[PDB]
Amino acid sequence: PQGLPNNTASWFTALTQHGKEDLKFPRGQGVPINTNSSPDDQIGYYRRATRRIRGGKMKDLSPRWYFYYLGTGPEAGLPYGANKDGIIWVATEGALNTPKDHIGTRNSANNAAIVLQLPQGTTLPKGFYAE
Repeated sequence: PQGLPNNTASWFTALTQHGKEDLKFPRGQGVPINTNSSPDDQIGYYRRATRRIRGGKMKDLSPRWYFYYLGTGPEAGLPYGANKDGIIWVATEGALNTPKDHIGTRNSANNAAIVLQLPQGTTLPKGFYAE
């Protein structure tokens, strides 16, 4: 079996925002589970992406937050903690403040995104689901 391609460069599926609350995590939480990574790699950001369709004006759909490792993706040039709307920062204890060159971005045409999982007990804002 093969699913439809996800043309985003994030290595993980998005966290869909079903309510009015933006995505945010308490300090030390939010980094997606990746068994092929070390404690040093557990740092990055989520970026809000929005699909837009016409209805007759151009309305938007439920916002989706995609995780990118530190120093990679659409905000590769932003240092950790940099303020920008739609960008929220996450880091597990013990992570290094260095760009994750070795992990990088996903090639959407040949690699499937990993289902975003978070450790049990992770606090999520209202309208978000770990599923």
